[PDB]
Amino acid sequence: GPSFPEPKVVRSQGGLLSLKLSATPTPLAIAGQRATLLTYGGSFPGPTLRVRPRDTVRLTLENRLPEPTNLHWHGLPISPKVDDPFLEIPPGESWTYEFTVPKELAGTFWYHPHLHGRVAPQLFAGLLGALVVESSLDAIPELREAEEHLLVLKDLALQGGRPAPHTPMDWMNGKEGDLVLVNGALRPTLVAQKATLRLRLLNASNARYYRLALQDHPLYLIAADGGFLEEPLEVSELLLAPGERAEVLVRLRKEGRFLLQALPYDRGAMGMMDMGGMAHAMPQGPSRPETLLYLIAPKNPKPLPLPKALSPFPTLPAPVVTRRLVLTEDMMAARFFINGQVFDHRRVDLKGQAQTVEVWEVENQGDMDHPFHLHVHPFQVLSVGGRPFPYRAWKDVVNLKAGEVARLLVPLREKGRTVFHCHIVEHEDRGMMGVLEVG
Amino acid sequence: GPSFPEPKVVRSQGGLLSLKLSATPTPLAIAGQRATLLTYGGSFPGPTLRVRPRDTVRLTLENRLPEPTNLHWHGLPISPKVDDPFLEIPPGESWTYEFTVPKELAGTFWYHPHLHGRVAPQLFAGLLGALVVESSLDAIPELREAEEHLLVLKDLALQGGRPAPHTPMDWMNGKEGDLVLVNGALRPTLVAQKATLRLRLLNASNARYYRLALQDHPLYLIAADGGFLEEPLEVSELLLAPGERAEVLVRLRKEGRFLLQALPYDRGAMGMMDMGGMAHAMPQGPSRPETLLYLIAPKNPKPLPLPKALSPFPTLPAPVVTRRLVLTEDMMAARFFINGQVFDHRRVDLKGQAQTVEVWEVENQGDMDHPFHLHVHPFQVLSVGGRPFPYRAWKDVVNLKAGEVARLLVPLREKGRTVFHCHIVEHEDRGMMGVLEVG
Ligand SMILES: [Cu+2]
Ligand SMILES: [Cu+2]
Ligand SMILES: [Cu+2]
Ligand SMILES: [Cu+2]
Ligand SMILES: [Cu+2]
Ligand SMILES: [Cu+2]
Ligand SMILES: [O-]
Ligand SMILES: [O-]
Repeated sequence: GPSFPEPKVVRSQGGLLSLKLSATPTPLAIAGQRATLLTYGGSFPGPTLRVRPRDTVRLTLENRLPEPTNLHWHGLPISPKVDDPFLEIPPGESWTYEFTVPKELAGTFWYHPHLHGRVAPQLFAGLLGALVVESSLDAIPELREAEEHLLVLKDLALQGGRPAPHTPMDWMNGKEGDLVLVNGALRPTLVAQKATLRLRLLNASNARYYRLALQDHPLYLIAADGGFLEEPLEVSELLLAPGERAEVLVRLRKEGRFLLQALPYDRGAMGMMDMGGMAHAMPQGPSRPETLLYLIAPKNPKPLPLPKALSPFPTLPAPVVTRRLVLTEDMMAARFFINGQVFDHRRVDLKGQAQTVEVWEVENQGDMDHPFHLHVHPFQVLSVGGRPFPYRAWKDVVNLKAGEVARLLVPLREKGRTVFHCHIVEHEDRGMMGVLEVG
Repeated sequence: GPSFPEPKVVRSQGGLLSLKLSATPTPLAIAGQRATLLTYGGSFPGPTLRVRPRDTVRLTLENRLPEPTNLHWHGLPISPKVDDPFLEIPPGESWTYEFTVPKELAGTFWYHPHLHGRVAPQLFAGLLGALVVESSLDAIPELREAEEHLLVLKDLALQGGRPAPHTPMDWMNGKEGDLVLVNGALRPTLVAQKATLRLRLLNASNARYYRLALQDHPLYLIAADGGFLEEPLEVSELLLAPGERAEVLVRLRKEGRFLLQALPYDRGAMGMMDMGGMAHAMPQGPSRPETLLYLIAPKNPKPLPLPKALSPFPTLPAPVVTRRLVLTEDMMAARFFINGQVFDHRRVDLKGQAQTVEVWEVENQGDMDHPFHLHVHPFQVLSVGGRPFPYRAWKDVVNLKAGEVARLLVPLREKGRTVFHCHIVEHEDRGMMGVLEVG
């Protein structure tokens, strides 16, 4: 096949993407070994769904797992009566998700399980896939002529030909695996045919962070989780926390082989040590560096000029309320809290008004990084750690290091009950989630 | 007695004001006639209570009326568990109100009934009195040396030696009376002994407005409902809506007699006419001019200089929420609404957080003036009708003409359930009231 493996794409046809996917234990070849994973559509990752604004999506999910499951349409500003985080599809049963893709939308999104208490093992086992919303912006020459690829960043650990089970330490830290894969492949080679690459990036890992850097090259950020920036932003590196997406342009500068690496990053994961009276928690420190893929540039690369503009960011109405949400930890209990409470599906934590704008101040009072995710209502990150964000774009996950406060501008869109939670999914399963009702 | 009648004063003693008042039908002489009014302490108005910050008030109210009653400590930022708008004292029963006067407080306040559905007739019949909080500011020479008087502005109508009953039109408009009185007196004469007067003004009428003007003189506003301004403000006239208070300095310019008048003012009261197929509502138009009192200046008046400063207004924290409250009317039904609803003592309308600041936008979509009152939590009026307020001071009633929006900065103080309502008390009785819970 193609030197660079990417998930098979399923495209809408005549404005309709109608598809049946099964969630199923699936024997497959992975990183040179045979393993049984849990997959959508018989593959890992699941198929990439490619749609345009105003398309209808009709996705029937058949549950062939021995436990209940559901789907979260991560990042899609649709109704929480469709993207329903409380729905359970029992084993053997099916459910059809039907929605219209919003008109003002573009970027890389994804789908995965969201059944409280069971997300971490289901996602770790291989249940996830991408969804791309194509834009009229993709037709401008500076993007149209680029070579485009999707990179699904997901790690895995295998034991006895199956996903490794969660340990107690895994529930505390979030589980990371030794197999650090791209599109389910181990350090694939991307032999570029064009000098400009457009890469859609997705961190679909449970807990692993990717401090991305391409040898000898900057990256040009053109989209965040939920939409384009207003103009390209040059960066030396790009951190992708669990659940985040980004799109970058790469402008290959000369012939040769360039490594795309996940550089060392300390997210505050913890170990245990005993030093003669100890038996106490100790930092794991930074991750070991990982090579994600080998990028081979073509001969005499002459990259395209960058687009001078992308999409203007909407002018939002003045906000009508300010919220404060404080994240804390009980590491040894592996319990995680928002404003001193654990999730309760029956309890409403915030009540807001549709079509108003709110300011959310999310403060991390723990020692671990926590990537904070809000369903249904994409937000504009104003600042984090007291540093203004260097661009305007829609996001739906924001990483907070220990001590940091993020200030978000949150326009409330669809009415209904939905959730916000840490996207280290073990933390969500262990209580770090709350309920927002919009009316 | 003294040419100028004022209510008898009861002062705290050794930091305690302990007093038993009875609410009772009382035969008395009023405006040259005998009448039976409902009074506190056997007088109309009731006694003026004079206290200082940190004083303890222990007021036992004995109800000798044939119906239930209670007290509202209008303007006092104390606990709604003391100033309890839901409490009922049955006929024959007593209740003791006990509270400490807040440290940062000064001005003219008042007490009157607040039993929903019965306020208008009880207040109209004579149940009200003033409460003055003395300040260390009263010791500055420019105030200490002034001649001070309280003016309780209250009108009345008599029928068969008793307060005139409410008609249906009265419930729609709010009841006004033909006897326009000051301290229960008909056009008293104030023979000034000093060239500078300090006048504490209280509008204790059900619905009548007083567009105040002193012939040939400006007034110098030094306090609003709930506290001093930052510096004196010269005005040509001063409108006092029902429930409002103000304190002014008068600087008598030459010898002679000067009328203090209530100038014509159109608050949007309505009548009914039939012109050959009519039978429809028609504006009453402006009130007829009234003389309130005769002010006689002394010989060769040489007024004191004005104080250069009064009290600095507190710097408030940034607000955390913006509220919108819309007032509407059904005149022919005499029903009055806030955000489309009538009062329900069981329903909580707004929930706020103690020690935060809110912005309240109150919009009058009716045709009548409505004076909006909030219990427990004094506010800073930022603007009304899109015009910035010309001073900073604590208020607790704000008048809105037809169409006007008032923008208020509302620091939430004591926790508990309290109310906000129109202070045309007929309108409150007929539904124009809502519930705020602070936690
Ligand atoms: Cu997600
Ligand atoms: Cu977390
Ligand atoms: Cu979620
Ligand atoms: Cu009042
Ligand atoms: Cu009113
Ligand atoms: Cu009241
Ligand atoms: O999620
Ligand atoms: O009141």
